[PDB]
Amino acid sequence: MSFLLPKLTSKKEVDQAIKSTAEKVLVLRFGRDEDPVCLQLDDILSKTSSDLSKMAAIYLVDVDQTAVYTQYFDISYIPSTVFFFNGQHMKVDYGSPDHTKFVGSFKTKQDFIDLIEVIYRGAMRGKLIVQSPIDPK
Repeated sequence: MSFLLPKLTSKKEVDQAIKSTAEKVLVLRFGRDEDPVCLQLDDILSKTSSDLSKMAAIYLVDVDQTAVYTQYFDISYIPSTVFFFNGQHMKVDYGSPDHTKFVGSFKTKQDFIDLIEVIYRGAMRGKLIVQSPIDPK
């Protein structure tokens, strides 16, 4: 049963999601619904959101419609996904120098599910930085 990922449309809405959301990892996908690679990611985000309801809330954000945040996260490539937890911007080690955001899509649906667990636990255990259990794509 497909699920329609919510959408934040303005700076304000994104602020609210960051404050509102609690105890779960806020997943903010900055991109464009139309974009191909974004389409690939959203599918993965769609087919896993349900199974992740317990520890993650996912939203899609248009990079054109919310430039301040796009700028604030220093986003240049799309899709770019940022993770938050109870208001805290979470850092993930993946591999590259930018621990601030995951750039691109995931090889599989399991990757993302895995990454989310690492974040959830690390975050639940009071950490602010965690290591990626996977690889990009």
